[PDB]
Amino acid sequence: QAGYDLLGDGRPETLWLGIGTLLMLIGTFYFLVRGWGVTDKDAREYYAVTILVPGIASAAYLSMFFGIGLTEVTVGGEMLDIYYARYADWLFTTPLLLLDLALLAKVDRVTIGTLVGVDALMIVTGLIGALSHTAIARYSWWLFSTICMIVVLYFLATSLRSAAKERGPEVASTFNTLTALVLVLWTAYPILWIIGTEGAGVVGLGIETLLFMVLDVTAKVGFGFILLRSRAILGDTEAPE
Ligand SMILES: *C\C=C(C)/C=C/C=C(C)/C=C/C1=C(C)CCCC1(C)C
Ligand SMILES: CCCCCCCCCCCCCCCC
Ligand SMILES: CCCCCCCCCCCCCCCC
Ligand SMILES: CCCCCCCCCCCCCCCC
Ligand SMILES: CCCCCCCCCCCCCCCC
Ligand SMILES: CCCCCCCCCCCCCCCC
Ligand SMILES: CCCCCCCCC
Ligand SMILES: CCCCCCCCC
Ligand SMILES: CCCCCCCCC
Ligand SMILES: [Ca+2]
Ligand SMILES: [Cl-]
Ligand SMILES: [Cl-]
Ligand SMILES: [Cl-]
Ligand code: NA
Repeated sequence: QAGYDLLGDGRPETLWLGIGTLLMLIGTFYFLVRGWGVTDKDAREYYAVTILVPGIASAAYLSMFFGIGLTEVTVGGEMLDIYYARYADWLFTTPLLLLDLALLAKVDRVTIGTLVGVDALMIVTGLIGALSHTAIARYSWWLFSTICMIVVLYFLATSLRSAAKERGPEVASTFNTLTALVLVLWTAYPILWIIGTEGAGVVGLGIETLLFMVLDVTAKVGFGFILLRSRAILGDTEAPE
């Protein structure tokens, strides 16, 4: 794999995992310190949700860097590396990012349940695909997971967008800018997976780990930076509970 075997354990992708860990930690601490000076009850909710996004990713990246949760999946003559913490991270952080968007939109708890349930199914079926032992199974689960992603993104772009519009320009503009980021960046994930080690195998583990690290940092720290600097986070919220 393209990279550098930092820990001397035969894993050049640790260069990227290590850089990812550092960036996630810096982002977590930045949001934490910025949050300490926030008093508005709504803004504090966005900070709490958002700090946890690079925070949990920090833990996952540190895990992966040290090789905790790494195994091999047999696919014919090949043995493909799977990091469980990648999927566990996404399982927690994608619902948190969706909750940020749902708070902005001020949508009801059944809408939120639908959005996060389909998102959880997306991640679970991606994991099943990653653990599957035939190409046909891996591609099939990938397709199912991708359909789930399209459903999530469609809900964001329609139902939540229309709800956010009613909340006036500040909220609408922030919702729209973050949704623009999400529709593009999230779609990059299935593309990378299917061209990479889990799918067609064009892109190797090194380049793939690098690019997932860039996507992760952008979709977590980048997203959070954009959200938390906005006046929209001062607007009234209604948590699902
Ligand atoms: C770290 C934060 C984010 C935004 C992660 C997003 C992850 C996905 C959108 C993953 C999607 C997948 C699909 C649609 C198909 C199977 C392969 C994936 C699990 C990578
Ligand atoms: C104004 C001070 C900024 C401090 C932010 C620290 C976070 C560093 C992590 C890098 C995140 C890059 C996101 C990419 C955006 C497209
Ligand atoms: C209170 C109004 C919101 C109603 C939302 C529920 C709609 C049902 C959609 C179910 C989506 C599951 C599809 C699974 C992914 C292929
Ligand atoms: C010789 C291979 C054995 C038979 C396997 C065929 C499975 C094909 C199913 C494809 C599932 C697509 C998921 C998308 C949701 C409709
Ligand atoms: C209103 C449309 C909602 C559904 C959109 C789902 C797919 C998003 C399309 C964006 C494609 C980005 C490609 C980037 C290639 C690097
Ligand atoms: C001998 C070891 C060579 C190390 C070369 C590292 C290349 C540059 C590191 C930056 C990686 C991209 C960061 C993306 C930020 C989100
Ligand atoms: C032999 C040690 C290589 C360290 C790579 C660091 C690259 C800068 C981010
Ligand atoms: C309050 C800082 C972020 C906490 C992240 C939780 C996961 C770490 C194990
Ligand atoms: C919750 C953080 C996971 C990383 C553990 C580090 C163990 C080093 C051997
Ligand atoms: Ca307020
Ligand atoms: Cl405040
Ligand atoms: Cl207040
Ligand atoms: Cl590679
Ligand atoms: Na290493």
